[PDB]
Amino acid sequence: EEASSTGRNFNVEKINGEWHTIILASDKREKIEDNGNFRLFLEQIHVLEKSLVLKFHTVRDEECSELSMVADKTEKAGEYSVTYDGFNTFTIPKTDYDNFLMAHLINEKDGETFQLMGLYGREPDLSSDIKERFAQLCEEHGILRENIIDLSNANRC
Ligand SMILES: COc1nccnc1CC(C)C
Ligand code: NA
Ligand code: NA
Ligand code: NA
Ligand code: NA
Repeated sequence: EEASSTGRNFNVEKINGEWHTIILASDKREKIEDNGNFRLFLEQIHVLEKSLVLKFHTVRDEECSELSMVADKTEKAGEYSVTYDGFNTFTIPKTDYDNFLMAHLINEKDGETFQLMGLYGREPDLSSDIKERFAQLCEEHGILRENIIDLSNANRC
């Protein structure tokens, strides 16, 4: 069974726990390239009453650094906002809770904006079929595959 955070049957408690960044995508590719602020490796999602605590690590010169962020529910169901390198809002267009989670985020900084899409897995990698489903979801948002970066070969410290 699958759901979308904006859907009526979404059960947020079911996305609690361990997650790993498998693939990131963006219509501003530099944001997720080696030195980008959005090249974030998710570790866990802690589900609270009206927020999600997101725990990540970032990488620089082969050195990991821990980063935690709190995302608050907005006025629209299934949407959350969080301040990080500008103002972000995001939703989870598709997840099956037990294997993958696909997120779509809009960042706004210095009067500009860009889209970020992320595929996270319960294990450190996902099947090629799920990775293809993610590439299709990116295409529906106008993000070319050349702007999709598989990070499954570099998501561990
Ligand atoms: C700031 O959030 C993020 N930034 C980079 C990568 N992934 C996320 C998780 C979101 C999309 C739910
Ligand atoms: Na580039
Ligand atoms: Na909106
Ligand atoms: Na969408
Ligand atoms: Na969206």
